[PDB]
Amino acid sequence: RTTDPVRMYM
Amino acid sequence: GGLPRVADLFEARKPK
Amino acid sequence: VGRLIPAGTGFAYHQDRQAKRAQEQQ
Amino acid sequence: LVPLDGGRFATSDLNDLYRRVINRNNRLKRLLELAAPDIIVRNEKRMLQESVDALLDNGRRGRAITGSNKRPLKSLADMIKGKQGRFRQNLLGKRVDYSGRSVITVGPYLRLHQCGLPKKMALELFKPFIYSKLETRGLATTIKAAKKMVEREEAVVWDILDEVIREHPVLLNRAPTLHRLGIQAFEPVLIEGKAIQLHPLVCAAYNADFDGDQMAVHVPLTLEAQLEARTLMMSTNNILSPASGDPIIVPSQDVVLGLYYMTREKINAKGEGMYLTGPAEAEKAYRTKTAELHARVKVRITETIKHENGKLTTETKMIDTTVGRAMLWQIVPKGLPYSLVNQKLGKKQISNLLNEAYRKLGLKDTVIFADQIMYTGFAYAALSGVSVGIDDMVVPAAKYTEIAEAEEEVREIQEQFQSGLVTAGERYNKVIDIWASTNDRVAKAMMENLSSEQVINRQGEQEKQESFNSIYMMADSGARGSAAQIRQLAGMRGLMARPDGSIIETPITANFKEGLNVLQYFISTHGARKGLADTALKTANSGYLTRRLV
Amino acid sequence: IGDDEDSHLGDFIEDTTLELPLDSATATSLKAATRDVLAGLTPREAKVLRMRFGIDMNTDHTLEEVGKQFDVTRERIRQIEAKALRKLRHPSRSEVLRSFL
Amino acid sequence: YSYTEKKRIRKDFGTRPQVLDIPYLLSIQLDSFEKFIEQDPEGQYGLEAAFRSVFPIQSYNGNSELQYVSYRLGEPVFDVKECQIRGVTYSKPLRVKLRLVIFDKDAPAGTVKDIKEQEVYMGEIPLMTENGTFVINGTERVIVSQLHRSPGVFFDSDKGKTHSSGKVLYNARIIPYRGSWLDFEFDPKDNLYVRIDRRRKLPASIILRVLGKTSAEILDIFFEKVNFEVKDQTLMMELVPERLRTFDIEADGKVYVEKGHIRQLEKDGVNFIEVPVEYIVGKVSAKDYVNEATGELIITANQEISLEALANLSQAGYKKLEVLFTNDLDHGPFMSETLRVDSTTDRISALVEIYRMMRPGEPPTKEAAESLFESLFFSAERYDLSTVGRMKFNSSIGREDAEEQGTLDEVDIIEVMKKLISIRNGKGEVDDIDHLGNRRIRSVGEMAENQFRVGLVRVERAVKERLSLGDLDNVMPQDLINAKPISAAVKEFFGSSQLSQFMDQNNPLSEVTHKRRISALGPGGLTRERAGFEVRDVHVTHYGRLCPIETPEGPNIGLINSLSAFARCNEYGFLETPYRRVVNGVVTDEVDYLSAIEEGQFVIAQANAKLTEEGGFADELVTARQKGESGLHPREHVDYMDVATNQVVSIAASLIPFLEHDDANRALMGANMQRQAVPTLRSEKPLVGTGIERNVAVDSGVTAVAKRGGVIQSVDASRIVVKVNEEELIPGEAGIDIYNLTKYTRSNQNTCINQRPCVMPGEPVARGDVLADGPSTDLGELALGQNMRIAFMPWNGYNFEDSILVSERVVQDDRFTTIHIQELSCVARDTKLGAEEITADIPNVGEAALSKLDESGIVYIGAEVKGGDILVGKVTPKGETQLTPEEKLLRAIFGEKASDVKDTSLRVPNSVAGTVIDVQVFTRDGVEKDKRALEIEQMQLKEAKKDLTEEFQILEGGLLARVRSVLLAGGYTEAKLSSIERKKWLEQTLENEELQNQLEQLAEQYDELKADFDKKFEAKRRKITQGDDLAPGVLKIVKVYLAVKRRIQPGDKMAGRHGNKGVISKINPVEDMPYDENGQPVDIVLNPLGVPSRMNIGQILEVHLGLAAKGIGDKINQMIKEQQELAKLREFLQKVYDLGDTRQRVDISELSDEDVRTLAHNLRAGLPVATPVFDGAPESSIKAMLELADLPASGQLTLFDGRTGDAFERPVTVGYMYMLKLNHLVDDKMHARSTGSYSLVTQQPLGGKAQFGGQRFGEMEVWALEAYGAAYTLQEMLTVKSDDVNGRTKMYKNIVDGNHAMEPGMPESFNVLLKEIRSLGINIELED
Ligand SMILES: [Mg+2]
Repeated sequence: RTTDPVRMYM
Repeated sequence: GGLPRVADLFEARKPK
Repeated sequence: VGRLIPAGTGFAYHQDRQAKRAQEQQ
Repeated sequence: LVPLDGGRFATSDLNDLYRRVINRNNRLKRLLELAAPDIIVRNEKRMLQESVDALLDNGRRGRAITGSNKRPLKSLADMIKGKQGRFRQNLLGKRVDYSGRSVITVGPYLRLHQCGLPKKMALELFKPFIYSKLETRGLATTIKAAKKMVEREEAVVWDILDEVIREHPVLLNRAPTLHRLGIQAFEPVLIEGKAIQLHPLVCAAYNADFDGDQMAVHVPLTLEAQLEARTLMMSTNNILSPASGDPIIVPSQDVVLGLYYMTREKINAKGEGMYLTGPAEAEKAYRTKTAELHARVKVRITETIKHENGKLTTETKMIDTTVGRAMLWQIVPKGLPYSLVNQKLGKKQISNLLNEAYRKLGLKDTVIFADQIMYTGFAYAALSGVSVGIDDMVVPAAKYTEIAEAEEEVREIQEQFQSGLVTAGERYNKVIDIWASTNDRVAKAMMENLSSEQVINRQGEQEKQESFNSIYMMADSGARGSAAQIRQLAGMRGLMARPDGSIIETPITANFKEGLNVLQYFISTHGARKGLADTALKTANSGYLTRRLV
Repeated sequence: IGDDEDSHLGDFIEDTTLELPLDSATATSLKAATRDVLAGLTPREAKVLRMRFGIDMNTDHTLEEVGKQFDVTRERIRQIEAKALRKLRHPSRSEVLRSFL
Repeated sequence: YSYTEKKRIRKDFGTRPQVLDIPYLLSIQLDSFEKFIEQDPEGQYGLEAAFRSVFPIQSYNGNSELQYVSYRLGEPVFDVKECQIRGVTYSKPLRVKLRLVIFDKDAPAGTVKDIKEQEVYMGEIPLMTENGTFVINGTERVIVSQLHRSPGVFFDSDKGKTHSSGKVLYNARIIPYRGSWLDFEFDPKDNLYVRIDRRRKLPASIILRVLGKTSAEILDIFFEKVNFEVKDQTLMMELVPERLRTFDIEADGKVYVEKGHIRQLEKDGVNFIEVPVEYIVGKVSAKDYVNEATGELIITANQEISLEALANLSQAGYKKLEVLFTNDLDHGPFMSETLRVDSTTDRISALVEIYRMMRPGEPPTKEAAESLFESLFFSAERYDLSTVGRMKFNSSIGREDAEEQGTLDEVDIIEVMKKLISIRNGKGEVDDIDHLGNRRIRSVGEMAENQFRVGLVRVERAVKERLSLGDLDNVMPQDLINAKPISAAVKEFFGSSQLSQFMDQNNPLSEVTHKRRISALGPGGLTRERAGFEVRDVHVTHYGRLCPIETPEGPNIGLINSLSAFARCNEYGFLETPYRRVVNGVVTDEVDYLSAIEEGQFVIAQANAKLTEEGGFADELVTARQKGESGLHPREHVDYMDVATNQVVSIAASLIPFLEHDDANRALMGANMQRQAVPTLRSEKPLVGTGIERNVAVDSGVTAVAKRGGVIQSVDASRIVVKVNEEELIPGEAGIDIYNLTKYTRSNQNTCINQRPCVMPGEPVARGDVLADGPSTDLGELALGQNMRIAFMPWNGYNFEDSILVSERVVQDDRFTTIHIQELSCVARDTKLGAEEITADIPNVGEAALSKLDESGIVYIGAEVKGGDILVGKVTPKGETQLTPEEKLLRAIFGEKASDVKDTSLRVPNSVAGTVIDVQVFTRDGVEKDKRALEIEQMQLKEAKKDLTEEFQILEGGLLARVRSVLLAGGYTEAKLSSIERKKWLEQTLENEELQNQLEQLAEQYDELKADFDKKFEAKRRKITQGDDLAPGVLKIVKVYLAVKRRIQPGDKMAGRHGNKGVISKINPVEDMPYDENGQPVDIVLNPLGVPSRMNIGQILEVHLGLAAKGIGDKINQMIKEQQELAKLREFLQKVYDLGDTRQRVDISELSDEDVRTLAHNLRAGLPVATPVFDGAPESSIKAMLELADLPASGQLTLFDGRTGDAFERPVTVGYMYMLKLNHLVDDKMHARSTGSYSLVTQQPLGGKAQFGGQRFGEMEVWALEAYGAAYTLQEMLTVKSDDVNGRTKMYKNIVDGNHAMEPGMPESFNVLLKEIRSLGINIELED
């Protein structure tokens, strides 16, 4: 649903 | 009305 | 690639090479 | 990564991307050496993948990585692709040595294969050739001495330059190069100045006018390139349009005006009815003020026809003509009929003359004929003294009456609209119709008043003559102008359109001689801005279409 | 660069490490002139100068290797090179070489 | 008449009197910057608004807060001239008083434990000069106003060009000054959908639910309810009469039509009706129905009603049921449909969906979602619908409250949604986006305020962070504020913004036009490529606000506009134009400034309307415009009139004579190239003008205008000293005014800025009089070009196309010779090998090139230098360099070997010859000053000492004259005062206390007249003596100024004011020019063929008028030469000035004899005439003028060919036209290159004349060569001319040795491509 690795890390 | 017509003619554009 | 175009004065040149190609490929 | 002036360094974004990749790879190796928790290792692997993707193609995977300029870093894909990429900026098009650029002027004395080149500009372009010839004749022992002499600008250097460019063709190119006629080969002639002198007859080929235009010049170096320029790209060979086959060196403006003025006919002119032995005697009469250029005379013409099979038949006969027509026949090459010159010569007539000369005689005769036509046209346009004045714009006396009639019946139909007999759309349509009709009537009246005059002939009666008005002569000859522009100058400007396209009911009932008021000028600007913007965008559209076709 | 958007700074950086073609042509002319001038000498001194300066050879040589081929000692090589330099300073055969300074 | 204009009175051909003078042209900049800087007690504009918007800064915990008190601007370190010379920004320090109140933790919150007040330095704010310019980094810049979309809500539609069918789709956009954008659009399925920040689209009911609105509340707000009760066992609809106007109608006494007007039966009026059951089947419910016994929901809000539902409601005992109204024409079910598609059922789920739309791929929490919504639109920190935006919003939705709020709310959003629904239904219209009532002007003040607020937020985050921590016992508020972010923000705005542009300084007109320019580009605006036709078009609201003529011709057409002559910006930033009120049928001279929204309602007549002696309109039906449409209107229906005939055209367009006779296309070019004229040696007035030249010359600031009236005391080529009048002295003032003139100063375009005095010693001057004429100015009138005799004829093809044939006399008299000042710099820096030194010991350079250099190595002042001459001799240390064996042999043969330092000296560019006029040496602090530096320092100190001494001498002469007068109040013999020596006056002795106290204070003041002047001189010594702050690594900078005289030559671009531009083709001899019967040759011959096709007739009229003007001048000259009586001269002048029925009444009775002689002397070179635009001279007036000058009425003379002497067969239009020399010179455009520098990566020739680069052989050229079949030429261009490193060297050697043959190789660009493709992990290889 998202592509930003930062959001996945959080 | 002429240049776009030529462009679609050479691009084999499908009419609506 | 900076070679002669196969049009006009380069045409014969390119033609020559193709001939040699076939003749070597024999 | 090279130093700039002042200690600053210039770097490519590829360095930053590679540094990111290396740092993340080393961090991944260190984490794997530390037996890291899995989550940190997965995060590092994601970062490594993102760095590699950004290095290969930035912005495709997600948010584009930006540097200290708040602007995305340029990757390898961006470096090889795009309008600014390697393919289109450095491979299919390049900046070249042995090239120059200068503003262009008009040389009316030049031949069709000659172009005026500045001496300093040629000195900079042809420098190695000057060195070679300065050593060959022993004027300079080594290349350093030759360079010193060239820098000091000695007279023998100028003689060497003149010998160098004697038969060396040079390439002239004007941007944009829409067709292949935009690059041509000429023989340089050294001139004192800084502007390139260009033959007028190639201007239509170049789409060039002398209002600040600049042209680039290139020097073919090898013998093959010089012979290619001489044989294929020379201006004397490119006189037919590759798109249609029609001549492209047809005269325009002053040449057409002069040939038109000299070939006109006047009633009761000085020297009328005289008998002349030929074109030479016609010229002699003209220079002696015996007869005018437009005097009806009878001239003995020796006329040779070259038939299709090659038969050359010469017939000498007396033809009713004018002095100017015979003087123009003095330059017409042998092999053409006199009927081509025995008429008033507009742009179409001169184009037909050149086309017939090409089809029946060849290329050399056509080139010489075109040069002579341009010379004669310029000379007799200068001798004509044609000038534009405020009295040349004659507004017909019927314009005011027609305007009053149109306004009156507009009032009548407005009254009809208040009665409900017709709707608003019908009223709009018929108002537009009547305004178009009134514009047509005013244009016809103005054209009739401008096209004719009454003169006194030999017998004393009044005879009908075509007018010698400067604006009418300019329009009729085809040099510059048309019926519509004369209509705007001396008749009505007509109905104009709103920005969306709808036509305003009230038209501009004033021309440019009387002058418009504020509202009419604003309405005119409405369409002028549209035209300018349409030209600006259609240029890019045509460029893209041409690129795709090529 | 400036207020433009299609121009970049990287298009305004020169290649200062390149050799101008005028410099290369001057080097070729100097080689030819040096060969011509050395041809106006006896083979002994001409080859002594050639080997002492590395002309048309890979490496420069000290006095000892120059002496060894002639079997002569170092001091004779030194005065041979001195004689060659004195002879080549005469303006009868040094005008062409002066233009390179 | 003023003294400066009485010297040369320009005849006015206008007929309409002016009721409003043209205002100051640079008000748009000065007013905005005054708003920015001047303190606002109300705190709504400028720095105060930003301070109160950011401050007070509150800590998160609550320990302390930082609040704003006041601000002030310090004194500048340097003035404008020193800032320009040094190369520093002209600015003022900003000092802000801040206090840091500390709260008490033990005490309840809100107790002020301590207060610490300090002034904090918050950066340097750049200052606007008196002329509306900025001095940034030593150069003059102009900030262009921006035309941007006004904040608020705009309703627009797709015009049926998106969906397959027509389906005109409507959208509404809420755009704030800062914050997120809110979009409400329709879909092809008739559903209201919402977007935030232009992301994925959702049903519009979500935004309603997130405000706590039930579906029943939504239906109540957006729908009208019809009620259906059960009365007497019958169905009972509450009848509303307006609704009725397919079944049988009840009320049997008044039965209506059955299953087949309304008002007649409705006249009686009933409140009852009965309908069939089927009428309820198709309706949808309005409220939720609950049964207490069952405890369930029988029918939900917004549900289709069925027979079973009706039965269930019947059994429940409910009798009243209300359903929503729905039609196909006036009322629509859109809201019900978007409620149906929407899956949300509560506020929490709506917040969750909004959070998923905002932040995808993140777990949604209630607190997070709640925060996101609150911030996106209801937070003043992240949302700001400013005062203009709020006003537009309230006008759009008709809301008369919350005028001071800048955050959206319930009422705003629901009103916007309702108005969009109404627009779809049919009630209401979409907004025009090109309408000037929807576009706003944003000037320097607003942009500077925004950037200052950005910097203040940057410092506010760090201030908050430090306040959170509690160690504030020994912390002062100046330790919390870092001024570097604020300085960075303002410097970025003033130096790197797209709208902060290099000033156009070719001539005063260019300056004025650049200061009055509006750009639709820039931040928050359009882009060149993405701009469409609509925004580039001329709108009907541009009348009197934006010039429809003046705009760039090219990609920037329509995107850059010019302010109209009388246009103004109101307090909200909307353009407004003046109009005259029409009261009781007469045109009152009262002026009302109207904007487009106010302009639309009224009917406005034009200035060309005829007027009677009583002030009313003459003809019954006058021409006017209403709602942007022109037409004919009754006299009594006119509400306003135009104030001037030049109200719609800008200044440059207003300077074109006979503009009404020229096409808009050519008027555009005329206006554009009037800004490209280059000043000449001798400024000459235009014979034919418009009368606006004085306004431009005065308001540009190039001229020296007298601040106070008086008598000129001293005039010199560089200084004017004026003795102020007795009525305009400030008490206790010197009484003199000093004007130092600018002499030969470089402009931004390498032109010459020179001020020449136009007053003589003893000449009376009033306030506003012109004392010195700047560049392109003649006696206070704008003078861009020269008056040249013009013959309209073809001349042997030398005027072919647009070419211009110019006589040699034009070159001889230097009529178009221009001075160009060029600046060159030599920077000696510090390198690794050593420090670069400036000296005269230049290796490998003879004494010939050192003649013009001094001991210090800098060229002398006044030295004539040509190309290649050394100006500054610089040597840089060089590392060891390896030598070829042949070079070693050469060095051994001739022992010359001196290569310790390398010559890199400043040399004059090639083809440039000029005189060195100025040398400036900048030395870093701590570096030894060379002898030339001390020489210039001594010259500057001597100049300062002499200037201060002279200024003090003149001012003390004036003040001692005042002293003298104070004594003359009584009157005595000052010969006794002079009997005692001047200094000995202070040696006098008085015993009387009355006299002695006088002497005491006089001595105490005379000795104090030394301390202040010594302080001023010491400050000047500090400024010259101190070192210069250069860039790191820079030791010394030497700047050399070269003055180049450029004469006219073939290739130079010359043009008039009517768009007729051209390039000079030949400089013909005088004997080959056409000449008249009197033997006067023409100087320029123009082609007539360019007049009719481009339809610029205003030139011909100008030509005729010019002829008449010169003729009259010649007559005046004759009258002066024959020494005729002054009475005849007065009679002739009165006859000249009385021609036509003009508004101008110049009578000579009150002109004195000396004034008459001066006027006649100024009219020798021709009588200036003014033809206002759209109020110019008719043809009859021109003919009368020609008849006065004894010239043909047709303006055509009989000319003779100078080469043969034969008269031309037709008369030729001969006259005088004002021609300009544009800044497109062939000297700066001629370039040629054989071999030079090459690119670092592509190994290709560089680009540009500055880099000695080559021309580009683009794709089209390659196509042309391929079409020709020229394979070998194409290969030459591709390989051996561009990027074959070995091939091009081999070609150079081969050409040098005669063998014109090439050995083509592989271009380096293809190798770079190969390496790049291999770097992309793709194997590309050349098979053999
Ligand atoms: Mg042009």
